[PDB]
Amino acid sequence: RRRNKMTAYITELSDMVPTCSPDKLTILRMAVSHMKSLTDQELKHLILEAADGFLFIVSCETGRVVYVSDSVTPVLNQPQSEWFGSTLYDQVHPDDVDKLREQLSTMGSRRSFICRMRCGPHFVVVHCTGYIKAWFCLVAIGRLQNCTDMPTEFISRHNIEGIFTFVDHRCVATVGYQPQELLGKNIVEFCHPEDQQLLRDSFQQVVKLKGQVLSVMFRFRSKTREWLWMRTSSFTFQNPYSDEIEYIICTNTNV
Amino acid sequence: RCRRSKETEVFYELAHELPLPHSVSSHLDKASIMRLAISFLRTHKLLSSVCSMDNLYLKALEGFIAVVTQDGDMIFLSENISKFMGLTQVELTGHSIFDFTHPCDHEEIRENLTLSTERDFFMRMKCTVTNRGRTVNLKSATWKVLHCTGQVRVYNLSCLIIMCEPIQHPSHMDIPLDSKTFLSRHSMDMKFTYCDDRILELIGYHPEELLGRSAYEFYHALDSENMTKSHQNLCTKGQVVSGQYRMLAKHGGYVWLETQGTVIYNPRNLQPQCIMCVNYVLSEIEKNDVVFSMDQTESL
Ligand SMILES: O=S1(=O)N=C(Nc2ccccc2N2CCCC2)c2c(F)cccc21
Repeated sequence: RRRNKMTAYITELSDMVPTCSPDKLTILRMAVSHMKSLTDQELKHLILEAADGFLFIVSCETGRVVYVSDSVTPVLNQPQSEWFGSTLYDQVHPDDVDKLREQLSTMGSRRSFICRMRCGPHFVVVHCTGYIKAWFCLVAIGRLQNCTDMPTEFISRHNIEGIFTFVDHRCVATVGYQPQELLGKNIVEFCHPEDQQLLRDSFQQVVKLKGQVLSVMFRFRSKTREWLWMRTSSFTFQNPYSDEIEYIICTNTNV
Repeated sequence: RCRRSKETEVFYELAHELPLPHSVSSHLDKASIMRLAISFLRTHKLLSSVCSMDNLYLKALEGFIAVVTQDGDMIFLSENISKFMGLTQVELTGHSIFDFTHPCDHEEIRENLTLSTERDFFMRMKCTVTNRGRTVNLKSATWKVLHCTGQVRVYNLSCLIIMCEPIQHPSHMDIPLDSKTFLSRHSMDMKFTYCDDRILELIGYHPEELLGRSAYEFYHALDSENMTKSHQNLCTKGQVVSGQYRMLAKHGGYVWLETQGTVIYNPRNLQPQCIMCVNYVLSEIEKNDVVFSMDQTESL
């Protein structure tokens, strides 16, 4: 087994080094000569490729940066001059300055924190790892890694009865109700009586058919007291550990 | 006969010409030297395809960089990998990722090595270092969960260039924590059993009232796809880092959270005891005029 893999390794090294691409022992001295014809600067490119991050060394006290890698421009669309010559407190979300003070406070101790940085007002979430190196400075790489409510539909969560236990803001545009008006009440209360039974049937089925998505339509009573036709597609959500029925997840869509 | 002494000296020269410390390179195996040279210059090929102060980038990293091939060959691992995984760079470079990862994740790894180009997953890799720094042997290795984030590349044929970060155990933490971070304890179904006092000044919840409540009722539903997966991963790997989600605040609105869940075990019966979550509050209360759940409406 050893001989075959050794020969395959020599062949790989020959197929890899193209300047004798066929003797044997000379391949090794050739490989050393082709290796001496060449690993430091490319680690930054590897970090930028995998993690989409940039290095920066920042003064621990004043927050003024003392160095910033060029990769700040790929990451945050920000010129190197915009970062060099300023403090991190200016390059971060205002509500994020306090945390920064706790992270920049003071020692080769590590540092790991998340913060919203300004990019080229638009803020982006940046995960910063690094360590404290006296120069006191913090040398750290920071990397980059739905919000629909803040409108044809809105999603809601219900208990088994139908009581709104959660509603996203889109309701205020679809049915016209404030979330407080729907929460705490059963969905059948907002149904035209001629449809109520049908609705209830679905709520008995989505529980009886656990994990399957059913869809029923009914005339929702809107804030303007209109009978707005609506297609609710709902399913039962289950706790991945104990399979515990957690709530019925409905998606009420104006139709 | 003398060719052997010439062969040993050229192997020694090859080991020394690899960018490595002179000690570990000088004292190495011949097949290992072959592996390392092949992997180094194949990684150089990939790096020329990509590009077309080392201690700073390496130590300012809560993880190690690994480029694996489409076949699963780990053609390069950053030098600091040992610091996190115990296994040194020399011990793993050139070998298959499948030979040092949990088999139950292999398919997932297999699914991520193929072929959008962004990849973000969790994998259980072999580790021989402990929380004391004492490195042990492969016969007694433990599974360490690594969050791998990176990109797949068609270098001329594929390469998963990922950054793999461990998820720190809540009991052993050498990194400081800010006032915007709080702890929580959960049963294995993610129901609250304990949470910090900081949640009061951060999210408004009294730490006692959250007890026994399912955490599935306290996050904005628009993040469920993440949460579920996280929980599932937390149940299949013992560790996970959530994405950035919204936890509904006390009196309306939500706060942005990223939490690292780790399943812990009672050491006397070795059964899953509970899940410890280190929750990083990423913002103030947003949309505090918009209540979403009954827990906010009942709270006036
Ligand atoms: O907003 S929460 O009530 N939902 C949480 N977690 C949660 C809920 C449902 C499914 C998965 C999770 N996970 C997030 C990553 C680990 C598991 C949670 C928390 F882990 C800590 C504090 C507050 C909250």
